[PDB]
Amino acid sequence: QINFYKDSYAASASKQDFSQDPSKFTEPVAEA
Amino acid sequence: QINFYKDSYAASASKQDFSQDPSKFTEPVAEA
Amino acid sequence: GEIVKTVANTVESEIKAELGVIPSLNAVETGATSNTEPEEAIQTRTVINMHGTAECLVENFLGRSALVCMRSFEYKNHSTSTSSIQKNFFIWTLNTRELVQIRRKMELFTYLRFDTEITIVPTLRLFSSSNVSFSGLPNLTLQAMYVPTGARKPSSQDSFEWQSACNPSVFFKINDPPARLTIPFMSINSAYANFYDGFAGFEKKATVLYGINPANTMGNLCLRVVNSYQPVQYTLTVRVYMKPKHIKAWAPRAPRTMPYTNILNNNYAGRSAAPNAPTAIVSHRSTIKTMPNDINL
Amino acid sequence: GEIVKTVANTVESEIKAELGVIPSLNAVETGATSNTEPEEAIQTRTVINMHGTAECLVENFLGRSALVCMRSFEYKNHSTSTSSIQKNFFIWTLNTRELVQIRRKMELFTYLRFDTEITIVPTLRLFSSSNVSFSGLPNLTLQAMYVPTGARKPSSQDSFEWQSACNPSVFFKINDPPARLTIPFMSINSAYANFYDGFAGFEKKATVLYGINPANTMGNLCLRVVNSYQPVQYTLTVRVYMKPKHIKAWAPRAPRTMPYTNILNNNYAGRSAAPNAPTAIVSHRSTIKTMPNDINL
Amino acid sequence: DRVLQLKLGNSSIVTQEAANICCAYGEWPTYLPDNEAVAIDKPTQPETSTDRFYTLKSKKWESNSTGWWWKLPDALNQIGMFGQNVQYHYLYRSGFLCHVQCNATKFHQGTLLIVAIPEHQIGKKGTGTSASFAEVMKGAEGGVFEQPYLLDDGTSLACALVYPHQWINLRTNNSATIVLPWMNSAPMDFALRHNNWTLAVIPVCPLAGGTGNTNTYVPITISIAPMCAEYNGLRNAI
Amino acid sequence: DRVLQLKLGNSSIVTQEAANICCAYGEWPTYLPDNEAVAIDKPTQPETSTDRFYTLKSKKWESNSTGWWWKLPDALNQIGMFGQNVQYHYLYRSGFLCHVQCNATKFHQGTLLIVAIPEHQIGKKGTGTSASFAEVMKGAEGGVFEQPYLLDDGTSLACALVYPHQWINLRTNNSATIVLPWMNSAPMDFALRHNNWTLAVIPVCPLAGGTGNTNTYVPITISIAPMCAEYNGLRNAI
Amino acid sequence: DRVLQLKLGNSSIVTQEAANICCAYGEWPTYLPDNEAVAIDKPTQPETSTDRFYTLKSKKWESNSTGWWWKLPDALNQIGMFGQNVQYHYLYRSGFLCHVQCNATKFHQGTLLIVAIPEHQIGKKGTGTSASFAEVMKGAEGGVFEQPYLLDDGTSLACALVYPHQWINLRTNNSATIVLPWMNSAPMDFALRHNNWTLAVIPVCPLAGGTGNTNTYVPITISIAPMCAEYNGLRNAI
Amino acid sequence: ESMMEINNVNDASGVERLRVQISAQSDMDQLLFNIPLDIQLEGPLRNTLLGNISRYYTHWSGSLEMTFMFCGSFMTTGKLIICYTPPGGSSPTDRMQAMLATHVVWDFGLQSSITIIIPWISGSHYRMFNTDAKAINANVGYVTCFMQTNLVAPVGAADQCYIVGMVAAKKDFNLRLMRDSPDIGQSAILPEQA
Repeated sequence: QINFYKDSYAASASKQDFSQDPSKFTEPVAEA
Repeated sequence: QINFYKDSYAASASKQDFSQDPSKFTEPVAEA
Repeated sequence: GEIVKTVANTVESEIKAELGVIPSLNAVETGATSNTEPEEAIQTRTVINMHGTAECLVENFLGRSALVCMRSFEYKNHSTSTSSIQKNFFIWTLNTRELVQIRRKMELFTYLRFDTEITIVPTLRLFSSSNVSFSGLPNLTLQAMYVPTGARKPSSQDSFEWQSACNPSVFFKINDPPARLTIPFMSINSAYANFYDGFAGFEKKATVLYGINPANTMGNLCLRVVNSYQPVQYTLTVRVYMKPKHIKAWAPRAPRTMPYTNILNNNYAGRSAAPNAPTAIVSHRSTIKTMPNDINL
Repeated sequence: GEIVKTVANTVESEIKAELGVIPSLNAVETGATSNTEPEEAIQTRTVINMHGTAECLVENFLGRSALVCMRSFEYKNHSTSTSSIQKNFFIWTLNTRELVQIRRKMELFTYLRFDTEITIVPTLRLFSSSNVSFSGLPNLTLQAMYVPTGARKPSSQDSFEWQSACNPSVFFKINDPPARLTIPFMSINSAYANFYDGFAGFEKKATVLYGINPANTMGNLCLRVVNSYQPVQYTLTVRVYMKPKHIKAWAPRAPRTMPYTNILNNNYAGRSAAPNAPTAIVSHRSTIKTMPNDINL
Repeated sequence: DRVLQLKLGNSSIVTQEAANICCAYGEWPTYLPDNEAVAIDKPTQPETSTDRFYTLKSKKWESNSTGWWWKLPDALNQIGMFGQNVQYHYLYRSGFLCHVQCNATKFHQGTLLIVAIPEHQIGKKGTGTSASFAEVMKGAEGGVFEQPYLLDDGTSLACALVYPHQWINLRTNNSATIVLPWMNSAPMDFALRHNNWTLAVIPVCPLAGGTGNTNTYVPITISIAPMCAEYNGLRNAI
Repeated sequence: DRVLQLKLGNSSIVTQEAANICCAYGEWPTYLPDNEAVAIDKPTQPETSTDRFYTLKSKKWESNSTGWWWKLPDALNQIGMFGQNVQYHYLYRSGFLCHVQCNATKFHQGTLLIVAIPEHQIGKKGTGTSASFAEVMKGAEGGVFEQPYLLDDGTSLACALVYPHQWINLRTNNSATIVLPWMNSAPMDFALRHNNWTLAVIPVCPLAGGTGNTNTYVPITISIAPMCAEYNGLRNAI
Repeated sequence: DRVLQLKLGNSSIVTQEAANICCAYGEWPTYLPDNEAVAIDKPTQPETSTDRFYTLKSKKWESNSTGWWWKLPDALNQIGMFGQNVQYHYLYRSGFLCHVQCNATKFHQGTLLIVAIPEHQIGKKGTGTSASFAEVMKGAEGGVFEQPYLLDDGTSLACALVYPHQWINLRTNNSATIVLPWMNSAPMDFALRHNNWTLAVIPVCPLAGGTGNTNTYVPITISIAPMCAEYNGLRNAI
Repeated sequence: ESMMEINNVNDASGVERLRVQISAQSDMDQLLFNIPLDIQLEGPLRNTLLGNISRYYTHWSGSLEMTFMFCGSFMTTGKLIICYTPPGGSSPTDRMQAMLATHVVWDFGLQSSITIIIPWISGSHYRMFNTDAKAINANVGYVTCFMQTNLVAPVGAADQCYIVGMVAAKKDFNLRLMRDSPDIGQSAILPEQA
């Protein structure tokens, strides 16, 4: 990202978050 | 802060002063 | 949570006739989604797939500038033989519900936290009066003032609420590039809620409406023409475009199918007939054995 | 003085019935504020609070651009059959008292030292003459000249005091982004005083006014349309916005409750009735046992 | 496996035909951490007088039933010491374990979708006026779906499987269990004015039987257990 | 010392004219130990919704007042979440902190004996029939001594100082504090049918004043805090 | 503690009912440092002929009194060698110790707010004309609040507690002491035309008594001591 | 600390509004006064440093303290119970309910003042300076004062007594979103002469 201002929320997009955990929704079962 | 001019007073805001001493006003008593 | 930049590769598989191993069978009642692999349902080849996933990230899916408001007012002299009030301003209560594309994208998630970027695009025109030469479009100075809830509002163009000593206000001209600023994440809670199953008040009466979220008392945008009235008319239209940044989304949703009828609730009247009727969301086909687009040779 | 970025955390506390230890009791007569802790008045839980304090810092509370002046003059030919003087200029004596929001914020402190940032926002219009086509808004060049006290003033648009060989002057156009510059801290003293309990002169007469601070003889801003008069009229309105920088504030104040009636003193007439009447600042309720907003179920 | 036992406080539910335990979004109700807390006053954590199975009234499954919903905590706000900690406290936080029961013979056929919807705002058909307090807050009695096909909303039942869900297919299952964590943007909430989970029981495939097994009386029973419940703002009962 | 502050849960009582804190028999209420427990079911220990000061109605101190008694837990069996844990639970155990309040001018004279009597069985005068349920169980209202000189019993007020006691002598004191442990032969008890502490407020020396200070309205206020309260046998409310 | 003695030069004030010493903004008057000085001519520092308690005239506290203010240095500009160093010198700098005295019986009730306001610019009601020289400069006589509720200004008495303040509540206190440092934007000032501290004595709760103690003559006395006083610009008396 | 206009009633003028008036009761358990905790709306807490300064902001969080100073006679004794009731229902009128909430019993004596902490009890991290008093985001609850025993004064002392209430923020107090104060207004540029 890039920022020209003090405030962190003024910064550009944060598009580097490639994590995935579909198991939250596809296998939400206690016992495998 | 940031400045593009010689003069120090032309600079941007100084917003990094997080000191507090409310005792000046809340406990202005000689004896604790 | 594994990192997924590129979609899954496909592994080579051979014939299989093993007992006790039934991958294509499964139990939907568990609430779990089928874990069957292409590799164990068919014979597959080795495929090294390099297709990216960046463009389904919620930051990109939601992080696009979208129209949320479009207000117009007449820029003229509103003073009459009785009242002196000038009214070349509009007040907009902020919300993401007046326009359906942005609304539905972000009702795909129950909770969202995002710092939002607002771009204001003003456009003028000359009103077609009984007799008026089109003498051009003036470069007026506009003032967009954020009025947080509880602050006093301007009820006139000349009001002195427009000092904006505390209220953030942005002055921009017609000819200049559109105004822009970033509003932070402001909910008194940890996220905005697109849906609120409750009432925003402690009282039971009918005046306390269902679905109104107290934390979504999001304040107002007051916009004014700083220039005083010209001898002639102009219709100023302001389009406000809003761009979520640093989005963080929770609890995906069943997508909206019915049209929105208002911004105060999620009520629906529906289509007269399919598609998107209350009794029929998908359009019809003659029979379950019918191909509407069967390939005929 | 400790550093406080985040507000205090809350510590866990248990039951307590100790003799000689009375934290909820205290002595207001000492002039001290109660030091009672939430932890020793009630049973508390451990709360790690990460709420910031940056936005109550005086640099941010005061360091916002605020309207301090708004002057308008008619841009035309002021020459008559008798006088040739052109008068498409205004002179403003600088002060923070013509507009109440900025005034009251900074009367919250007895003394302030701040380098100040001035932004000048000009706006034109075409005067509604008996018969005038709205032939657009010219891009006039304006000249804002700071005239320090004791320097000779311009009494005309064509005066030669406008050289600004020594006086700082800024030339800007209507269509260009608003003029801006930083004025330093200029008091002959170590801080500006918003209140002065005294007289600015050595003489006793009535002409020496109470509350006028000699160190606040702050000079003047003279603004002119450099362009000479057009065949037709225009009403030029100049809004001056002022932004304290590097603020340093002393001796907080009892906030103003009465309206301001003028800039030369802090006299007051008050409301006819509450709220903010001389005999009643807060609005009324029927009895001290009455809840105006009692919750009824 | 299929045989399951749930022991919470006094209560103990056994089922010999279970699918599994659905943990909504993979979570398991926890008490509020110190670094997430807001209210400074000390919370009360009863841990056995609230965290137990409360079995609500049973619903009759007709061949034409649209579906039922129960809103939480609303459904339990008058039941047991849970309700009396809600009434005497301004603030509330808990998770829920919802167990739905429906038995039928091996000659019966049917399918229930048991959905736990977060912040299920009920949209209403043919009117611009928002749902009234009465039509939303029904308590232990619960509510009935006018439009299960749209989830009493402009959404769809087909896409309802995003939400924590289980089925009761009478071939395979007679009970469904969903564990619901605290699902809110705030660490607490006023339980009398806001519901955070809507437990919906919707027949996708009607209850039916063959010759002689038609029109069998098949009830549907809901048992809900508060989980890691804590209350704050102790005051008089409301 | 004389200045005292009692902080229990929400509550906080300050007094600047206190004698001391009387700990009955030198004890300090504790939770039931594992080796003393009988009921196997897990107890609920609210710890803030019950363990707090409940201020009861005030009594007017006349120049002819015989005295007042409040029975515990009876006095609190309908007040707050304490009462609603008693109602929903068969079994009860707690200690009590009793704080009695009585102010008067330095020109007033009087003396109250504040006695906490264990198992104060009320004997009645001129009849062989035992005290009825109504005449014994008065709750927050409390009762009045017919015979303070005999403690509404065949005993004597003179020898009442065996029991945990404090005085309110208006010269010296305006408040009395007694800490009452669990006082029973059983680790628990059914709170609705048995009272283990009787808090008695008895004027030994009448309230009086001089010219102009006669017939002053001097109330007597009781604040009682359950201490280390725990309940067992969770069932429906009774 | 409550017993206090203030010994300055010749003077010595004792009080056996004091609250504490209020040091305005935590400061203690000091002489002007070399690095803060402006006037190059050598200052005179008498140190005992000025730095001493000057007791001003007493004010009668009525049941309807609005309040009084004394402006400094104005109040002392004619009293003692302090006034004669002010008259003979252009420039002035000092701090002040203000001690306010008010006694009443234990049967009397009342409350005085003793406020030291910096740069108390007197705003006047119902007129656009600024306060005249006479209405502001009253000297040892002091002034009376037309509007204590607004501090003879558009401000409020409620928020007057920002300023260095003490109370005289006759229950607790009969004297209040405030130490005032040099409070200005300049290292000196012309004492005859500018006042930097306004000492205001305002009754918030009226003086009252019971039968026979009504209409008691209760004066209010102000004693002010210059502190670390220094003068500059020696010339003829003005 | 800064005084609250608890006696914000029509019949009270000026400094009479800063003091609540307390008398010996012929009854018992009687309510004496209440305080609407509505900073945003016209209530006792408005004309305070907390109120004035916070009203330049839109959101807030943190505990408050109310300090009440008894301004009677050294011979006037009494006990008060000051209760803070979290929101959700009516403001208490009976001491038998108010005591169920956060409260402190206040005995008069050599220490003239009592502090009750209004604890931060909110579901949200912040509350609102909203125009709607009864919104879940805005309301703080109620502060009530009842007689615990009575006010007792001897003949030579006045039967009528004053209590002065002051409010302040504690160190967990936060103010977030800045706004123009509704307290001060303007219809024209302030002239050089009124």
